[PDB]
Amino acid sequence: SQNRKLNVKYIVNGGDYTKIQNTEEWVASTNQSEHWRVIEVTEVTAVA
Amino acid sequence: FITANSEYSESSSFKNTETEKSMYTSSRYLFPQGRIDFTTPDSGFDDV
Repeated sequence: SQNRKLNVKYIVNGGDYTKIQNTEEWVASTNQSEHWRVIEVTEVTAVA
Repeated sequence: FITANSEYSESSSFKNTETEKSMYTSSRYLFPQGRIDFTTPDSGFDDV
């Protein structure tokens, strides 16, 4: 008996998202302002 | 004055192999752009 399971997941948040499968090109695109996104939130205030 | 002889040799053999293989691959590329909302009259908002 034999079993094999493979699971691969890529996530992109900011940068050129069309370069998600090409790490080098995404790293090259990280300096473009038009693709900058919120990557974490360190303060949240209740709307009330 | 007499001699007699007899021999009987019998043999049986059996082999049975069963093989089952299964493979499945699932790929999903999800590239969102955002969300668009329409306003329902029950919301009470002026843009409806």
